[PDB]
Amino acid sequence: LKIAIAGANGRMGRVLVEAVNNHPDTVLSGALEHSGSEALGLDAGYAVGLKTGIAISDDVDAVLAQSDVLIDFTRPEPTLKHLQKCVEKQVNIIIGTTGFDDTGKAAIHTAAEKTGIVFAANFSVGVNLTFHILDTVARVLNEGYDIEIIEGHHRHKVDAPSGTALRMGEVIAGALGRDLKQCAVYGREGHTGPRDPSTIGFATVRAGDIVGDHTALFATDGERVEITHKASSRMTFAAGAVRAAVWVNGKTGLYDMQDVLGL
Amino acid sequence: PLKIAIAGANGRMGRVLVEAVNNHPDTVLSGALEHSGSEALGLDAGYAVGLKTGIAISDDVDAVLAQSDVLIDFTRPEPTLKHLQKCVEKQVNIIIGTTGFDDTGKAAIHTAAEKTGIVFAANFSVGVNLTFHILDTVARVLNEGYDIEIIEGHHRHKVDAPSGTALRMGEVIAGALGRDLKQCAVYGREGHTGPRDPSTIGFATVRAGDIVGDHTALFATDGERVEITHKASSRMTFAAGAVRAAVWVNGKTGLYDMQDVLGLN
Amino acid sequence: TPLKIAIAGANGRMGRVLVEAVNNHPDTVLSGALEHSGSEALGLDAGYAVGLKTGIAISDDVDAVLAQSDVLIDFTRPEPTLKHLQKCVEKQVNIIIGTTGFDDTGKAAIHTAAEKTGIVFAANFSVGVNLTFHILDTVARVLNEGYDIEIIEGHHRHKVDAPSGTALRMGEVIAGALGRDLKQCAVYGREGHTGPRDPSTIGFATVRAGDIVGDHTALFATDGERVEITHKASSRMTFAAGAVRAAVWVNGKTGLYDMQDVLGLN
Amino acid sequence: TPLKIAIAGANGRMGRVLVEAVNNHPDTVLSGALEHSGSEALGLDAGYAVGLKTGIAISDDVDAVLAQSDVLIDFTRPEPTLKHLQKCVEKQVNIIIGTTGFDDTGKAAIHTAAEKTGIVFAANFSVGVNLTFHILDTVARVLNEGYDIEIIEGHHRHKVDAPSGTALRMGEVIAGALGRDLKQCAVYGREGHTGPRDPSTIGFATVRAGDIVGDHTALFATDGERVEITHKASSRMTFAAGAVRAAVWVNGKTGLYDMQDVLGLN
Repeated sequence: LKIAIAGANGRMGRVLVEAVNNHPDTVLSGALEHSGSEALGLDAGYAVGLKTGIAISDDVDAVLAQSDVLIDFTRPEPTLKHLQKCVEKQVNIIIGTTGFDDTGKAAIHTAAEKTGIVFAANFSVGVNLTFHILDTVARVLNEGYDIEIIEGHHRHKVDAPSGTALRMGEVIAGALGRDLKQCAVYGREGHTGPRDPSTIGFATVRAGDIVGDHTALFATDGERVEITHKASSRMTFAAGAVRAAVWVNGKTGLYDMQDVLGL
Repeated sequence: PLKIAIAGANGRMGRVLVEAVNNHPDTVLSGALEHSGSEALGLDAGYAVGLKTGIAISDDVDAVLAQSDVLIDFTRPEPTLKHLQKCVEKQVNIIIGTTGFDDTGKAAIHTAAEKTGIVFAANFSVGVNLTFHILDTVARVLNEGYDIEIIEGHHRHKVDAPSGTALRMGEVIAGALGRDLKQCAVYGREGHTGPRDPSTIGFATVRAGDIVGDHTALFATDGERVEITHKASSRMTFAAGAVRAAVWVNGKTGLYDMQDVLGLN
Repeated sequence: TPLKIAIAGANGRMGRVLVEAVNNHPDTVLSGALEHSGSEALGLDAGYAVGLKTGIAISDDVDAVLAQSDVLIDFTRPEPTLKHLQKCVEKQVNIIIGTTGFDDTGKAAIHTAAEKTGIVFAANFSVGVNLTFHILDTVARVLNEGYDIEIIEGHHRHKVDAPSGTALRMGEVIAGALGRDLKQCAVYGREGHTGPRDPSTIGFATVRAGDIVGDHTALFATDGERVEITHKASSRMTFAAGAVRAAVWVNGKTGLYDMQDVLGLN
Repeated sequence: TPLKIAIAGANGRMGRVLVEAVNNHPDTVLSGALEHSGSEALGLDAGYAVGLKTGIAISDDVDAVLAQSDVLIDFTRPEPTLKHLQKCVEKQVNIIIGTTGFDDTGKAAIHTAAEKTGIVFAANFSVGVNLTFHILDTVARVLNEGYDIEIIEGHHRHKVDAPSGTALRMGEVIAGALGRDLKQCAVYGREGHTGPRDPSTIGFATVRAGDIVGDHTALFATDGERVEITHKASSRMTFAAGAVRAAVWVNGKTGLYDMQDVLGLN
């Protein structure tokens, strides 16, 4: 199966090149980038230490006609432009880009009538499984358990808490009939007093080169239940994106990552 | 508010059950049994736990069960089977946390369950029973290319390795992946082991200090790790589950277990 | 031959664990069990609620009990402790002070009493927490360039202050070793666009949940590795066992000491 | 001002991280990049894959790297390193030797070469692992009565030997401090009725899974608490950062040293 990778020289895109090689039902077809990046006219797998056999291109027109699926983990605005050409050639698209416009969301809904799209904020199999299970854990442990979300990332991370940590909070709040904006706590200083049963606490660590560590804690008199996900590199997201690409065998419509996983 | 009797009220596990009944909003302590010739007969049930329950520690099974909706029993098989017959007689429900019944004893509980409501379970922790359920889901989703390890920690006095819990976790994961536990389990690694076989379910056991019971199921692949963890802080884990089972079964007939109590059917 | 130990506040939560700690230690025996007069527990055996037959009755007679004792262990309040301290000086008995919240006048009275008796006065009696403070000094000095420092901490829901006295003291040891000021460089939570982390920052992440006795971790992180120094308390026995060890240690000594002296880390 | 550092085997996995380590240190500068005789990447920029512009073409000519360099870092095999050492001694240059598993003749060759030049020869280059070994000595001596010792270790699925060289070395430091023999008191697994654990046992729990670089924890446990000392490796940068630090440290020394000397732990 022929897969194209957008932003092929960027940090995420190089891992996607390795992910296509690792997966058997897949082989590498395209490699797009920005018009003007030094990337152009080099082997896609040269960064990772393979012989890709394909040149990094800046031809959205040419490349999409050969490839069956496109994967995009780039900046949001070029993605809508990439989406438009992908509709035309009857080609599937996996959208990894997050932090997206409200009018932009409607463009993907409309584009889903023409071809198959898997739209998700996080592409890890483990993180998506964690979201599902937190729903079950929250419902069973719904009286007398204190909920905390502990999270660790590298020193360069700008936003706290992560999109993942907040999404974990939304699943737990939604299952317990709470509002996250009303009952979240992001830090503790001084006499925080007795903890309110309704609170969902967020403890955030920013240090070193941590890829992304997330734990959801449920605590009561007698026990603690912890659901933890730990990312070792960006390969976690790439492996899930390639799996989502395999999953769309000509399918049409919009899918969450929960659909590929069967949840 | 539901009236609860505690068997073995002066024992370590009975004292935690007195606190568990107090802590729960829907329950109140109505009786506290101990054997005849206990040094604690006549004393308030909460004497060593800072509570004035207003209930004297008794050996009168007849009088105490007449004032009670549910009996919670973590004692021994012979006294439990004796309590079970008086529970059938009075129409009291019974939470059986006692272990080591034979096949005759188990049959007696099955027969008694036609007349009254029973929750009979090997483990009463809410979190451990929930963990068993989730591992089934986690194993099926992560069934290709994830290495499975069960890490476990207990106090120095623990005789069996791995724990009943750790082995039961292994059985749920093996059963979901179509593997056989006897043939693919590994309990240690020493020397030149070689590369790990994908099919192996490894067990790492820690025996140290005063650890009540720490269990983790690890799923690892290239790129990530998923850990499902349970940590027990004291005996309150089992008491709080038993009190929840008492609330659940009130006014029912039949035999149930923790899977029924937590709605995981 | 055995060391004779008296326990103040013997019916309180801390006093009950100290009765077990004195029993557990091979070369100590319980000699007395004090409580205030009009306690509900006067007359009863010291071990009544912990399953022991110690053979000593819970008393309110400070004079009579200290006459039969080598050491007193006191985790009560400052006014009763200062009253006990005066009787300890009079009867030539050592004292282990686990009590907090003294005045400067109370603190001066402990210094003066230490000319005449042996005293171990410490904020924390855990062996492992006191050891942790010491090694963080070494770890901070070696890992002084390019390591981000975070202090992660977890306690039960009823705990009032964040971060704990322990967590802040960990921060003070690390800041002191790196020539930083904790008031200037601490961060207690993160929300929104925090930006990139400043190299000087000492971050504090605090968890409040369930019945956690006290979990503390000091994290040192850089490109390539992570070093974690962690202490986990399972119960109050951590403090009791250290206090009993301080009692054994100070026997036959005079002067003022702390846990650093008991553990040989000075 | 900055120190001139040369890198051997710059296209190999370890050398790529070393190029990034040389940049990331503020007062070190890349001077050269040596490679084996007749490599497939001569002529290309040294930081060609590691993402920065070194301005240096990859060479396989010993001469350029030996000259106009203050220090050489070598993580190759026994054969090339002894040949590099001969040229390094001749040109008055320091060397950081990161190769492991020397021959007995090769170890003697390093000893006499250290009479003319500065050498840092060490089995592990991680700052955190070497610091862990030091601290375990202190922790074991303080926690020598009534604490159960366990060593928990986790590595990737491809790791052949259990436990790791690091895990066993941790065990040797703890055993040596407690006057125990590791061969006599180690336990590597538990199955069946293990019974109530012997106080003298040092247990080893080994995890083999996924892509774990190397996680090591030393646990000390008693009634009431737990002390954990943990080291976690994120990548090969762990070793590279220590090698560059060793290079800075040997900035005008002559002789044989190891990481204990670099970190001031004597």
